[PDB]
Amino acid sequence: NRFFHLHPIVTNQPSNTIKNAQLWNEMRLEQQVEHIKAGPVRIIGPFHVT
Amino acid sequence: RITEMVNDRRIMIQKLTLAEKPQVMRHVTTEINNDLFFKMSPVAQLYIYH
Repeated sequence: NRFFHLHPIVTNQPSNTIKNAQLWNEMRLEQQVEHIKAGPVRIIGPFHVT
Repeated sequence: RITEMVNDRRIMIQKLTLAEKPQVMRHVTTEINNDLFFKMSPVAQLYIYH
């Protein structure tokens, strides 16, 4: 916060991480809602971020 | 039954519904031994050639 007014950076401890994308993509609706209900969820696969 | 087999590939199936579980459907499965054709026969040479 000393450098940016607001940033996409967080410090939550992950839980029940997903192996890689295209598995979260096709899993199911209202089935992944339970994953986010229990807490943060992390996706491991590298991305092309700008 | 489909999900149980772990023979060679990862089978994934989405959860169906809370109300579509009791739907009925017909699926036949042959139950006849196939080991009685592989006996020693006096005509096996023809089988091999053809």
